[PDB]
Amino acid sequence: AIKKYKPITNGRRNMTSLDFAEITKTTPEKSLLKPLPKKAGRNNQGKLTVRHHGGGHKRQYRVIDFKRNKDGINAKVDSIQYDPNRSANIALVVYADGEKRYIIAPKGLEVGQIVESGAEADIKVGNALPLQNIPVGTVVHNIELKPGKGGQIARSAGASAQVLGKEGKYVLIRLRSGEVRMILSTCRATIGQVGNLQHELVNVGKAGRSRWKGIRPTVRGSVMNPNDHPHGGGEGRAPIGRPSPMSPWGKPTLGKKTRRGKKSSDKLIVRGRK
Amino acid sequence: VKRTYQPNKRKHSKVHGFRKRMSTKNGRKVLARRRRKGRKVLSA
Amino acid sequence: RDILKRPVITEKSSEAMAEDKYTFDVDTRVNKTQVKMAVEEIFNVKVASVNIMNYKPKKKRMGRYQGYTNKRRKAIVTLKEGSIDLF
RNA sequence: CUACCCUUGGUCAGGUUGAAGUUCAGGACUGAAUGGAGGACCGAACCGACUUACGUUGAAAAGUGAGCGGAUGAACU
RNA sequence: UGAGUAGCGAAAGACGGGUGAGAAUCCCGUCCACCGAUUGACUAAGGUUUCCAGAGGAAGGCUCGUCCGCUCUGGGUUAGUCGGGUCCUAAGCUGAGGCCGACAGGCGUAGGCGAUGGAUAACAGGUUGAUAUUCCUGUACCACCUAUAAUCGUAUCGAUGGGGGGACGCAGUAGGAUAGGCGAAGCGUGCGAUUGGAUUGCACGUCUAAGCAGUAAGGCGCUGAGCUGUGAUGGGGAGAAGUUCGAGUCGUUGAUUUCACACUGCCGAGAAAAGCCUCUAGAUAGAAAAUAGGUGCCCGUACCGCAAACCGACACAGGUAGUCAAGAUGAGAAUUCUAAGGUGAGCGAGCGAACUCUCGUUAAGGAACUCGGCAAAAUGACCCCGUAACUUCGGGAGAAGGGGUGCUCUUUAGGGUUAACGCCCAGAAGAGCCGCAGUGAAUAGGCCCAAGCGACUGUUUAUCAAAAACACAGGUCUCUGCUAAACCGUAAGGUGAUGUAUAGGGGCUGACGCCUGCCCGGU
RNA sequence: UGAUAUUGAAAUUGCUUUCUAACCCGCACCACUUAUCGUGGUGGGAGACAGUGUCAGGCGGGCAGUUUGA
Repeated sequence: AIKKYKPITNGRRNMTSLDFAEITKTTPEKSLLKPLPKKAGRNNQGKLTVRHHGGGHKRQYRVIDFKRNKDGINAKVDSIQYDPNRSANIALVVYADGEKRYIIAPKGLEVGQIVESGAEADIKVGNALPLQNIPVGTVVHNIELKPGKGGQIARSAGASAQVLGKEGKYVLIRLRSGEVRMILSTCRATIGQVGNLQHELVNVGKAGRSRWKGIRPTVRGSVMNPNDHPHGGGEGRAPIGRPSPMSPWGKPTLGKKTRRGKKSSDKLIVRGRK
Repeated sequence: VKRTYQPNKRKHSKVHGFRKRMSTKNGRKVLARRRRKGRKVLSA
Repeated sequence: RDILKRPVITEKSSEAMAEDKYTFDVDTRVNKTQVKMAVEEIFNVKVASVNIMNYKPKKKRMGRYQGYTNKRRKAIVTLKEGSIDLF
């Protein structure tokens, strides 16, 4: 689980850290990495479009496969490993005929698993099969949207979605957020839940440990001058002073919807987040 | 105290050089304008 | 060929090592292999080695008027057999 | 130059303390070894600029003296 | 004019002998003084001839000048191996077709460029006024070519392709060797004049790359490995002696250097491509053993480089990356004094007025001064004892508060290395000696009792504000189902994110503890 | 947010619903091509909607030009 720290100083006082009894290896397989240069929210114009990024630690992009597209060629989960750029831990599966790949290691796997095109494999943790085969009530993760691109939904740590009823064209899904929406019947999904459930329990403790994951400080609009933020100046500490708290570029930042009004996927949502 | 001009041959020619001027429409206007005036030294 | 310009004779460093090596101001756009060939073709010797050094233009400014001298290649050939005359 | 970022490098005399962890003797927990943690401690380089005197047709369009702060890090370069 | 006035830019100079038309200043010498984790040696950026020699003294040099970083006149830079190119590639830039765009133009794929990184063969000595792994002396190694080659022919050549490898964080130790240092045997020079003495006082105690071996350790009998030992080397250098002779030992200590980002640990999970080794596609038809001879291009190379040569208008107390870094003292690269080595600051001479600046001491008192103990005094190192409230159990805390310290001589365990003696680090205790004072100089915490703010480390107005302001780890509200929301751009195109609701953006509060009451008129 | 052009068929009654060729796909594969660009081809998804053009209404201190007497 997580391990605490005796408060031998200030700064590591109320600080906890994830206890890596799950990471069973300390080196990546060499051939599945790629360089990954940082970008402090700078676009191709060189401008700072997205704030509070930049800095941190070097990374190496583990080439993970979200496709999971094979003939039931079996695999043996050799190693569980650390991925510095996603909340899940990864798993280095070797196929029965000489191939190395990185799966999002779900919770509870050292066994050996099978991509499931049809009614080939079984519903046991680690098998990826279409949504037409997955029976109702399963909690799947790594759900595709468009048939064959790589799963996109339910992909963080400790994330999973329920497979509610179906139609033969669109199986329903209840996402992790309360969203219930339809998904095309031939889009793969992996049985089980994504491990590493402790990831939301960790107190990063000190302001530097937050600053070496790539997060620059976030100033408040109310302590800015009038030309910078709508919450502007004022003598002394002043209240919001407006009928609505505004974002730094002049849009109401509390309670207003930004969901488009003409999207193709509004005939695919049954209920919204709640 | 640290003053504003720290000389650098590479920086000087990569920013104010000839080829950097000729690789633009506006730099070419600058060169044409300095040839028009009669400058002994066109570019930096 | 005529890729030799001027026999350099100086106080010491064109005579104090002149019994074995000869210095010539040469054309400013030539390898040291063309210089080897030109000396073997003009003075009819067999050259052991050859060194080359470029100089800057130095601003001799005389009479209210500025201006640089010329640049120049100073080659220095070391003969194996034979000698160079005229001086 | 200055602000911020990116890619590749470099520098931080010496000393003090002694977390987790483990190892042993007992009996979950104790004690002794071991271990070396930390935007830890003292303190030079280094980087700053709190006080105060001097200077103010200055040595200097922002400095000097004496002290002063951080000095393994959200470091400096 | 102010006015012969302010200044003449941090610092020790003295005398002799010269040169000279002219000397505080220029040269030579002796003494003295200053730096010495640097005022010393070397190099990157930058400058761009300021480098050297002969001549000069109009202007420059904050005075002088016979001098010079100034003037005139002649000279100075040497590379197959050093740094870069004919090798590779990050970031970025550019971009055939392409996408978009009133025009101009923007974005961008294959590609290419682009080191601060990866790969890559040379060392020691000598020499001039000025060069120096470049020239010369000796001994090398790498690439290519020509005539033989021992031995050839599935012998060989392989990719512009597959694979491996290159290939990488941080911290903390222990260790192996070595650089350096230090003390005693061989060396060579001296053996004094002030009392004394000759178990005396000095200075030296060397040497490369490459190639032959073997080798602490390291990872999986294989791979890689600092160092050692032999030659290299009859050589070169060498304190010295008269062109020639000239020693080269032990014992100790030992890095921050190398084995080596090795090994252990940890979490924040730590470049790429090539050279390199292979694999077959495909070429099909030599020699890498060896013998010698030949071949190897372009660019920088001078001088300054903590500075009078760079950036600051100046011969400007400022700024300027890395590199080696000795002795006594010590934890130590601190402090004080010196070494190697280099400098004495480009105005001086008097006299010792008020006043101003920097510094030292002071009777009695001891904050009475004052906006205010501001400033300055005091504490100050190492060892021993002892140490409160409170507390988040970590701390507070070096709390506070005391005591000790110099030298000599006895006696006893000690650590290391070691045949042994011998060195080096260490102590105990006791007997004495001195003084006003014993960490006898330099360096080095003032402490305590309360209260307001902010939890903490951090950041901030380059140049009048460093804080109670900002950040913060934590909290909470809210939008976002992924061509996500938000943002930049008109658009293409991007960031978000090669992420996906334990995620992303935005607003407020600001560790921790106890809580966070009520009203939906209006907006 | 509406009318309209790109913009088609069928049913049932201009509101509705179904289909496929328009249009769209930061979908998959293949070829240019030992390219996450692009173009083309083949499936899938979506489908007359979206997007884009002209017209109109609304919101709009996000930004702009200004007034704020004697």
